[PDB]
Amino acid sequence: DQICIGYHANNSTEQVDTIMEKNVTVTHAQDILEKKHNGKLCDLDGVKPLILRDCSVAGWLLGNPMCDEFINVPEWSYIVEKANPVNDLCYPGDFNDYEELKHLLSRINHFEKIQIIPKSSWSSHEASLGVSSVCPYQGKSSFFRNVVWLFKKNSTYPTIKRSYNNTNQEDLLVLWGIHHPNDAAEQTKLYQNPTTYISVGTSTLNQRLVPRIATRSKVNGQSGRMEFFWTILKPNDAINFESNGNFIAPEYAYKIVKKGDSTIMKSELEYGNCNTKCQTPMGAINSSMPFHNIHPLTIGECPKYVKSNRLVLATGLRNSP
Amino acid sequence: DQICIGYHANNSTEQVDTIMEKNVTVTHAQDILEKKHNGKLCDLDGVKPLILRDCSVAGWLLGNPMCDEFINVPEWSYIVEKANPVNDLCYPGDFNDYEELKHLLSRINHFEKIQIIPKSSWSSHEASLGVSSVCPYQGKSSFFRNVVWLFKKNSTYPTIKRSYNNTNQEDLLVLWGIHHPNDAAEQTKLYQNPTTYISVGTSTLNQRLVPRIATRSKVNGQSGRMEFFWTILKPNDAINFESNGNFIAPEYAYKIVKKGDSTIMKSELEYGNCNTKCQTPMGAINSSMPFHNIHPLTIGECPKYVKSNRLVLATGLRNSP
Amino acid sequence: DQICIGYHANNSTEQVDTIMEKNVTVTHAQDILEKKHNGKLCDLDGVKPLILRDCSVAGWLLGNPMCDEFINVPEWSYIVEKANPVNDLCYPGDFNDYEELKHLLSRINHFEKIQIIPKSSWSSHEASLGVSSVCPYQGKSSFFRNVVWLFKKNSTYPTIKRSYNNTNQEDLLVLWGIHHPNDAAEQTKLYQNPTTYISVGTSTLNQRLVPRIATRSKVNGQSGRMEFFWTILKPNDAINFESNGNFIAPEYAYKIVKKGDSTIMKSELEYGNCNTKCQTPMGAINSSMPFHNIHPLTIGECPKYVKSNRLVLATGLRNSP
Amino acid sequence: GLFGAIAGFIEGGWQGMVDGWYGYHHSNEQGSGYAADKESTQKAIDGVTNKVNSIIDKMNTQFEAVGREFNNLERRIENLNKKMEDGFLDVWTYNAELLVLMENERTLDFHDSNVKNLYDKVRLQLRDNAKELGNGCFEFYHKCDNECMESVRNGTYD
Amino acid sequence: GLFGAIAGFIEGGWQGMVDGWYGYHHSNEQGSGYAADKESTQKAIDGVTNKVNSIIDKMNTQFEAVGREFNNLERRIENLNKKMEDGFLDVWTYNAELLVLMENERTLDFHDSNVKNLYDKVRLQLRDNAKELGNGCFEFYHKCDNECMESVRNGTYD
Amino acid sequence: GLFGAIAGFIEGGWQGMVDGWYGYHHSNEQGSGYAADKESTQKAIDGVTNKVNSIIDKMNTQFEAVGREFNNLERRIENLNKKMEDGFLDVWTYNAELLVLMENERTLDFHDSNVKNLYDKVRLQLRDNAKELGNGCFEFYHKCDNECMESVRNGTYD
Ligand SMILES: *[C@@H]1O[C@H](CO)[C@@H](O)[C@H](O)[C@H]1NC(C)=O
Ligand SMILES: *[C@@H]1O[C@H](CO)[C@@H](O)[C@H](O)[C@H]1NC(C)=O
Ligand SMILES: *[C@@H]1O[C@H](CO)[C@@H](O)[C@H](O)[C@H]1NC(C)=O
Repeated sequence: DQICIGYHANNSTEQVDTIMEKNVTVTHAQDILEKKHNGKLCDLDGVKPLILRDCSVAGWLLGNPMCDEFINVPEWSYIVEKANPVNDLCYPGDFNDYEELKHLLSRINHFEKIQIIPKSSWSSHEASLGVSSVCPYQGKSSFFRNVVWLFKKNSTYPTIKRSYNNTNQEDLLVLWGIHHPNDAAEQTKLYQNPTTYISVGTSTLNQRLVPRIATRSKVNGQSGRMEFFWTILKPNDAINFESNGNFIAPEYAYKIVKKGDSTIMKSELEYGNCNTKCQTPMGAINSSMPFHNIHPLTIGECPKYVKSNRLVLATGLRNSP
Repeated sequence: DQICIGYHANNSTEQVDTIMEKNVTVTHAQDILEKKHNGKLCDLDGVKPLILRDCSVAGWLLGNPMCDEFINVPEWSYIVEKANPVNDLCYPGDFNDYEELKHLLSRINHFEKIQIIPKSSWSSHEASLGVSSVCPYQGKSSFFRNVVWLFKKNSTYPTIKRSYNNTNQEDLLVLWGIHHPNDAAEQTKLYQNPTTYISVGTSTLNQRLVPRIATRSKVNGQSGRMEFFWTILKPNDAINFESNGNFIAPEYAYKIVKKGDSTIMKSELEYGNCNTKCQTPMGAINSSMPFHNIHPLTIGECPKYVKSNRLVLATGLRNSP
Repeated sequence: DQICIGYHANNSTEQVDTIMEKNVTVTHAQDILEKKHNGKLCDLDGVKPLILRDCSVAGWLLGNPMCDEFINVPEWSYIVEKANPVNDLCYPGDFNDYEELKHLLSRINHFEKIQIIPKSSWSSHEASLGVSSVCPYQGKSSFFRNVVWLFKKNSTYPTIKRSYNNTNQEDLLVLWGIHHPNDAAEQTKLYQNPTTYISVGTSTLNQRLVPRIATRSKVNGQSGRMEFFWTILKPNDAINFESNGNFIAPEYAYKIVKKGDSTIMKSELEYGNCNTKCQTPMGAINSSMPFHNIHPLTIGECPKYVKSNRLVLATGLRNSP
Repeated sequence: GLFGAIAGFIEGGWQGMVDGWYGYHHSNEQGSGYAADKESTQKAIDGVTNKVNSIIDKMNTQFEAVGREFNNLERRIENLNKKMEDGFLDVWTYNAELLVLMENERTLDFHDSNVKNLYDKVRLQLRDNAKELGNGCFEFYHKCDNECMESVRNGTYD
Repeated sequence: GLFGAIAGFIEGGWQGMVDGWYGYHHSNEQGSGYAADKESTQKAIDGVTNKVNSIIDKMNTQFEAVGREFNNLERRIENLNKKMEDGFLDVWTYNAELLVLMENERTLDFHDSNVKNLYDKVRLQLRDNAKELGNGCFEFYHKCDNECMESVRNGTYD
Repeated sequence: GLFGAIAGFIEGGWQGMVDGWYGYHHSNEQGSGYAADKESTQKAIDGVTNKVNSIIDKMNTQFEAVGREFNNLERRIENLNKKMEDGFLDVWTYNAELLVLMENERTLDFHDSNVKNLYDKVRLQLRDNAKELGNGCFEFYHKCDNECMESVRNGTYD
């Protein structure tokens, strides 16, 4: 008559690592690392992302004629932009403090576009002629839709004194521009006046832009450059414009109605007609695991990213062969 | 006859956590996290902090007329500033590289103010008239105390060629300014000359400031703006000023006699008439614990900050019920 | 008759630390921290570093006449520069975005210097007279070797319109400069024209430099200042220069043929005629240990830096006395 | 195994004991079989479950990467930003991998300990009345019948 | 307990032993009482004291937050600075909390081990001459008198 | 020692056993000497070797400092860069030093455990046939001769 003490064995083939021993076979284990994603871009918690496609953030905000898909966009969860969007800055130039603006966009979920200065309001200057073959729309020469490229009228460009006050209760993103011609004759042709300036002011901003006339490489068939600036106009503050030429003027601005939780992710993927609670630039995660190894940049209710290929905890004991 | 092996139990109710078990009652434990502070701002190792109160660093350095409390301050341990000081920049404007200056202040414990250019030394320009209703002192119009707002004399503003050499053995903080008027008539009224500049130079600095005339929102009843600049004048170097208008000139500068260990903390608290060896923006710590959870920013002989609510080590054994 | 169980003791004096006990003597241990270096600067994997000696990066790129040792340098593994090189910027001034350039150098192993604009090509301006007593070479007045200090010819300085296109398949580093005189008479003497500019443009750059005339401290006997700029000219892009004075023009530029793994280390040490697989600014490491405590900044196949004085693992058991 | 029971003096586990982690095999004239020790098994289930939860939650406050962009002349701070984000990810990967390694070793030892203590509980009761075979088993001196077998597992014997 | 003594085969501790952490209860015709084992108690005091000190000092080189300010157009580096300061604080909080958790488990086990080794020291001497009850106690076969009791604690018996 | 064998009930090690980490001393009419237990010694060599390798490689993905320069008006980001590089170095120094401390404690315990299990293997076989002296030794009741001594080490006795 015998009584024996013993322990459970099973048909398990699950393995765990320890400091002293690798690949120990255990009766039970719990994998805690999520390795699968769905490879799509999805709605986040019901809310569709803003998928720019071929447009850049600059191309979207300024109103590149090829970016009409985004004339008025709904509330978004996150924004997706390609590494190298073709539709950006159709008339070549620079976008001043662009990355600081992009940063500010990561804390915004909704814009509402409002007209601050009507195209039909310019009396001493021409407003329908500021178009370019660099910015085509349907085969014809066009231009950024949210700003106005103003020219001289009847051989004169009187000094512009303009003013907007933010009636709205929301912060307002205001964009404007300056044209840097390639020669003195172009300056004459376009604006009449040889030496120009643009002065912009709010309660915080103290700005004067002077055009730079220089000869440069043709980008999209243009030797001119456009340089774009922005500011956030607080509530009940006013923005004062004064210019005598080279002025790319605001027609539209954006009211900010911002959820405040968002990101611009870089991805070549298109919309995947799916819903998820956790999105990466490579695909969405639906997991109950505490960790994942898909990609560092996620948004939503997400597992902790680690760089491991494998994370498995022992729960049971050393399985016997 | 029996002999037994056993272990100590007591009336202890102290609890410790382990990975496998929470709230294990132990006979003895050592709490290692300090959770208490005194809620006051105190002297550090005998040495009173500089409590700016309603003044900002800019308001203090420039000599805002409402900041007379700080005309000459003793050696300090740390500096305390409110989130939104009312007394800053009374005549509206900007303070160039302000945050870099604030950073440099964190490595300074004492300033000595010296006159570099006497108010009584301006011969071809008026010096007693540069005052403003924006900067009141005792109901009357006044101005920043360390700089001089110079006007034309007898309908003339001759070119200023000035020079200071640092005799002192200490680095010298020198502040100056420029006035940006709101219109051409104000430029005429104040300085006579229509187009102006200020050139500043040392062995390292190569500067020329051009005033920006623009129409802007009234801040404190002013549409003009002041823009302030600073530099550190090394020993035996000289600072050359040349201007024909819009010049806010240095009357005083600060000799640096710097302990080098300090910080600017943000707090709404007032002076607490206490002494301590460890100060946080919320209150002082007097503890023998290695860790604390009061606030990340401390100065002095201080425990290590952790974000824990509880850190208790077992010393004794599992107490029996 | 007895049988006993026991364990190994030896004459070992090696000690290990544990949480509960320090200096436990063990029969065997493995030291895992490398504490020795050779104190020299060595070739890395056969490849000699660029040891600037008394020259700075700026002094080397611009062609300071005292830096002829580096007129044409071979491929390098790393670069070594002194804390305070004497031979830098012989004619005093600033080097625009110098640290961003230095950063870009850390990802470069080879330059090839090519002539972009010949000294013998200036027709309406003098090219052999731009020399200075600040930049001596062999007792005589000289100047930066890679750029050309152009003066007026026969009392005239016609507008310069120049252009270079990058035929090469490699990115090209292009340097140019501007002279800031100390007075109007010097401006007259040197360039004839009272008000000047330099405009530089590629497909990305939109630049106009205006000289700043001001009185300043003599550095190396000069009150003038030189200000140097750079850009990377992409393949098949062109660089357009337009100036009417104060122009320090490129004679030479550098083709980039970049390994991409390198660093600028700061050291006072000279070349040590040695070879190594791991280099620090204090000396080279030849070790099989996983950790070292020599210096944070290393290059090559290197152990992990830790700030420990001692890292010793127990392998054997507690040695008996 | 630090405690010498699992794959030590008890050579291997039992496919026939599906009932729990640790238990008994008895053999006598009436027959033979397995019975799990529910108490130590449950003590083991709780310990391991809390461990997992503890592991999961201590790692719940971790570094989150935040998309951040820089222009062509901000290479230094871009690189700063790259080396910072990677630094923390490396720190946390290491923490995760090490905790798992260390705690896997502790879990295997924990089971080994539970088996040894269960062995000792049975040994301390049987005393003289059984030959300890040295394989996890006790051969009885006197006949033991199913109720006698309950008695040992019960903790009340003699 | 990994070692099976504390709240294992010895069901609970002694309120009556105020003298030290581990010791003995004796009972005979002359009476009964407690005596602490000063040597293993002191070995335990030293181990635990060094541990605390080790814990305290390994954490003495930690991250210190440094006030740092940024203007309205330096949001990216401000945020960089925020995520960096928080990153380290999280790393060190985790380190602190985990060390304490792991080392608390080791301290409880350490005590358990000291009790078991003390039990074994007494068992190895008594041998045949005492019935091992299975509760921490040894019932003597032969009468043992206070000097006989010293003898066991003394380590010199028979 | 948590397991009570090394510098516990076995007072000290053997200078005379050069052959391996753990083994036996025998003494009889034919003579006396040492014999290492190659199996548990090798099990110990493998465990310790893997440990070192594990320690080495978990630390192979560490923070590398990268030279980075700043002008006179970039003090804030320079300081940021300084406090970041130092932060990680401190984190990794701490990780390195702590792992070594914790794993040194585990290695000493591991050896202690191997000695105790080897002791128990011999005890479980000798049974009644030997007086357990309480010092690591078993005095035989009956004469044991060199082949009888092989038998114990062999694991096949009686
Ligand atoms: C902006 O317009 C509002 C609406 O009248 C006004 O109350 C506010 O004072 C204005 N702010 C200015 C003029 O700066
Ligand atoms: C500054 O003044 C001192 C005092 O004479 C003089 O030695 C030094 O050379 C001066 N530095 C200049 C003129 O830059
Ligand atoms: C640069 O020169 C090459 C060589 O002819 C030419 O193909 C290219 O178009 C030029 N780029 C310009 C003119 O910007």
